[PDB]
Amino acid sequence: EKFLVIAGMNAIESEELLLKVGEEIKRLSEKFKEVEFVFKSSFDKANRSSIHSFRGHGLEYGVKALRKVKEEFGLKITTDIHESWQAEPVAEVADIIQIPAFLCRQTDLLLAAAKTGRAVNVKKGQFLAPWDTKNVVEKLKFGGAKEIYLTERGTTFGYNNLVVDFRSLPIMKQWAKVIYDATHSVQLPGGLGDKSGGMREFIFPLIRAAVAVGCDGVFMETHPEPEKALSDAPTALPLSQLEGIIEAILEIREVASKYYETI
Amino acid sequence: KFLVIAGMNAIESEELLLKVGEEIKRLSEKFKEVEFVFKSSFDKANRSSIHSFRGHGLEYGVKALRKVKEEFGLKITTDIHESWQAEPVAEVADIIQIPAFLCRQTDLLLAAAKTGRAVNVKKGQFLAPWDTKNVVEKLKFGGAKEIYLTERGTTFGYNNLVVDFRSLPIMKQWAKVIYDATHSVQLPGGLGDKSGGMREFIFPLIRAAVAVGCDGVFMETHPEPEKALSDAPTALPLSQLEGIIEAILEIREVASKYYETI
Amino acid sequence: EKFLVIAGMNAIESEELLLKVGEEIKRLSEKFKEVEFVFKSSFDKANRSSIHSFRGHGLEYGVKALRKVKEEFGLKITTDIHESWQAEPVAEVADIIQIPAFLCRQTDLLLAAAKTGRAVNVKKGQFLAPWDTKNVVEKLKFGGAKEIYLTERGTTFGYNNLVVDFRSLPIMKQWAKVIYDATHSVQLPGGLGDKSGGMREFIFPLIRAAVAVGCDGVFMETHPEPEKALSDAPTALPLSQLEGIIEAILEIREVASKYYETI
Amino acid sequence: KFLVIAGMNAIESEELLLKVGEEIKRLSEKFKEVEFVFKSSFDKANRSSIHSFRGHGLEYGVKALRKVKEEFGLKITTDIHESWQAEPVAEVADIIQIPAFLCRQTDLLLAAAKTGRAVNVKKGQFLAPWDTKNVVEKLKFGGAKEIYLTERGTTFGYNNLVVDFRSLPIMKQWAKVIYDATHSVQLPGGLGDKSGGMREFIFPLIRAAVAVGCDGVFMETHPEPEKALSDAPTALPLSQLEGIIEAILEIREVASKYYETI
Ligand SMILES: O=P(O)(O)OC[C@@H](O)[C@@H](O)[C@H](O)CO
Ligand SMILES: O=P(O)(O)OC[C@@H](O)[C@@H](O)[C@H](O)CO
Ligand SMILES: O=P(O)(O)OC[C@@H](O)[C@@H](O)[C@H](O)CO
Ligand SMILES: O=P(O)(O)OC[C@@H](O)[C@@H](O)[C@H](O)CO
Repeated sequence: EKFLVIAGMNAIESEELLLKVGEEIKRLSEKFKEVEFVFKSSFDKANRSSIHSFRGHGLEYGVKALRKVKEEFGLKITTDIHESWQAEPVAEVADIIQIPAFLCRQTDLLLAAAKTGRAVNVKKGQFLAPWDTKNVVEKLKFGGAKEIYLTERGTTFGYNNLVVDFRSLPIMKQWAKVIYDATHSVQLPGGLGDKSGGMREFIFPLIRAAVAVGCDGVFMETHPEPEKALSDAPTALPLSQLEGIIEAILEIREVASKYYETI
Repeated sequence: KFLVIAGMNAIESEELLLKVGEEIKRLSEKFKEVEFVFKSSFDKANRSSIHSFRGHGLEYGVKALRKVKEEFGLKITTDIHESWQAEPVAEVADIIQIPAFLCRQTDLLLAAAKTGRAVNVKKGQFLAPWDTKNVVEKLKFGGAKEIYLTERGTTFGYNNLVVDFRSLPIMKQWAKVIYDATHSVQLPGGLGDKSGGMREFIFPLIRAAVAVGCDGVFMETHPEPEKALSDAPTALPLSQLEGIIEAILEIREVASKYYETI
Repeated sequence: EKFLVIAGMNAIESEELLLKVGEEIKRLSEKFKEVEFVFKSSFDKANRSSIHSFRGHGLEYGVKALRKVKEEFGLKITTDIHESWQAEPVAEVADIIQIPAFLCRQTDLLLAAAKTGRAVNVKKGQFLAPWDTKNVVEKLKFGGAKEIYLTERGTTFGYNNLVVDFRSLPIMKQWAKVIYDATHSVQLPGGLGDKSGGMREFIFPLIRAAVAVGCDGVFMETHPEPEKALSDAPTALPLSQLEGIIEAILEIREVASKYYETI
Repeated sequence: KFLVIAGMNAIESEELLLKVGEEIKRLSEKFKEVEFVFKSSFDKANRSSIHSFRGHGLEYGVKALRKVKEEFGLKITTDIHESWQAEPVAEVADIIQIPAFLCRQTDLLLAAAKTGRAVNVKKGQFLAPWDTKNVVEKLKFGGAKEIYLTERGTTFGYNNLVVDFRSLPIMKQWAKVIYDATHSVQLPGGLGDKSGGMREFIFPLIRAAVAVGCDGVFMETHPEPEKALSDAPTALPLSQLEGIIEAILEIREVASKYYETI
């Protein structure tokens, strides 16, 4: 099946920066034709640790910025919602509606996304066991979702740290397509006090493990200059490095794929 | 004075809420040394299964809570799940409760703060004790004056929660601390389509909470927990509430002498 | 039943310092007559993180130092063993033989302690679940142990951190007397790089929880001047504070005891 | 070259050890690109239950290992539990293995180092990746020259282990890293009187190990795991060893291009 690569910018800092990333993703989509690319960005960071951190420029502005990316580059779009009412307006531009990790248990948010007819991708809560995502998928199907994804983004391991339990990939594959969030799986929640920390040095190694184990796609956040990111500065991947990473995981996927177990 | 938040997990019917409110009222008259606050949810917006009990809606719930408040003169507290619910709930709730999974949703916290009511935030199972300082700051920013932080367990491996009592002293630095004796022993998604829990540890850990030092306790009860529509494994039998309260007041009286300063 | 208070110095730095602590413990035993005191110290720290850290002055010297404490103060003695052969020589002076946390699963070490006829106290490994200590007690009984204790000293919670799951007290009480190690439960394993860290500020609060929940005794490490300790410097309790802590837990134990659940 | 440590958890009989050694020898002849080391324990000194299988003693075990080495010319590795065992074991073992629970026992490490043999330390389930730097230093101090650090899971809640693959890159800074594909999926004391495990995850995680980058893999096998006297839930069927080895060599070949420098 066609490997999915969700990539973009964690937050919509400016429509201009968004298009810069979109142009690169567009270029990569032309090269890696065997990959289905979906552009990602959030119109709002509704769960920053601090009240003083960047959130965004509003749903209206965000949707406008995303629609511009879809129109100018012909790229599929994905963004996350935080409250039920946002599902309808977002569904107009988003091909895949993302459900934040902390909200993976909020029945109404899930139902609101499902009735739009759009694909739904749920970030697995850091408090959730792999086998407990089965009920998450059941809620979505109940609400009309036909295309469902579950994203592995790490699990609470002690304080301010996350661990990736790769056993979750084959477990979750039993009821939905699985995506590996290579970015947030290495973040250190609240690690920097008023902001979360992260270890970029482990992004690549862990993504290699992800494709070796076997998944249906990867999620990666990028930025032209991570150091200047308004969110995920510690984990944003330099845009120039995206191509090399994708090539690498496609190669590892190919050689490992014959050994992928059948569910 | 010491705060005791009690009631039942969900509003299964105003008839049941009234039965429980009656007992809480009685206890309230028996323990003048305690400030009781009646709690119940008008909606279980985060059940594991789509087929589990959620409630009768916001309308029915707010009405039931009003009845409890008018029929027993008891303060009220209930949780909200989306920003728009803060205003209508504030009309009856003396304390707006923020769910654990939602402790980081800025707009929810701000909506609660804006109502002018007191706010009690359940500490996320994914949150470190010191990470609550920022939660408090958001509320102060939103104009909140009476802020509570509730300890309800931390993720410990899968389908299990552990109570790290070092959190009480730590959180007390920036807010009043409440100990949720009910959910701290629950086993997240333990029964598959529902969460589990071990009631035998409720009392022991509640004693630890007051020995350590907290500003209040949170307890969910039910006439017949066997028939509870939520928190069935952890709901405390109504008849046992009095004994436990008297117990923690006695322990608190002796232990309070050693509570470290802020 | 008579509450047990195991106290002393983590390591036998010098026979002189040992006697200084013993004198204070002796004084407290005279005051708190309802408490059974047992003097503790290790003739060897066989598991320091670094090869450069203090270990001790040998089994021979240690036993001699301990025997001096027992003779001069008439105090019961307890010390830990690391290899099977040490059980015999140690049993000559130790009333209770302690089994290190990392070694709680070493069958031979446990058996060696049990056949001496002495009481045995096993520190619950940081990797052990409360209910898995049942097999630990079974091994000891099999080996002849008639007086067995299980000590709660924290559980691995993420890296370099330990959490105390007080549910372990009533669970473990089902098969053995339970002791709460107020000292090591707040240590940060490997926290200081070549040495473990710790948070002394939580020692008192956690010990209060221990007696409120209900245990059969407490274990506390002390030192005239913690800052100068050769081991457990971050968690050693000032000797002058020992009396106040004991008085406090006896008071909390009394008021809470009527509520202790029956196993 | 790539290291593959294989054999069976316990020496149930030299007859069985020889059957397994034969297969390992065959594979050794098939994969010249790999260095095979035969492993087996002469004693399970840490079983959960007093009634579980330990072995036939140090004497019987060392003799059985000698037979394997002489009859197949395969290098040997076995674990020690007390300091006195290092010398007699060193006579046959090319690599002395240090158990996970004992990774902090200074005298055990020193005794192993003193024999002059290579030493492989199982990373304690209670140890942080960076905490192994000190383990290595003790061995260097004791004169150890060939030092290995093995990843075998970390405590994650109760009766469960999680493999944090960030440990491979971290540990590689101070030693060669081996991935124990067998015990990393075991469930400590999961069956009550015995430990559990999930064999379905052995292969998937072994693939992750080589995709990330390690100097070797550790695998326990058994003709009929159903009849194994230890590691029954995790022992890999002997017939499946070849397929998995070929698989990790292929993945390693492609992935090695991206292994970060030390
Ligand atoms: O406010 P901080 O803690 O930096 O949070 C960063 C997060 O918002 C980021 O990891 C992500 O968008 C999570 O929700
Ligand atoms: O997993 P289930 O059983 O649906 O449980 C959800 C409950 O524990 C819920 O009431 C709890 O208060 C969640 O916040
Ligand atoms: O070498 P470090 O890591 O400081 O170890 C201190 C320990 O020996 C101490 O916590 C205790 O004696 C544990 O075994
Ligand atoms: O808990 P039980 O089943 O006795 O298991 C012990 C085994 O897993 C043992 O062989 C393992 O290698 C311990 O180190």
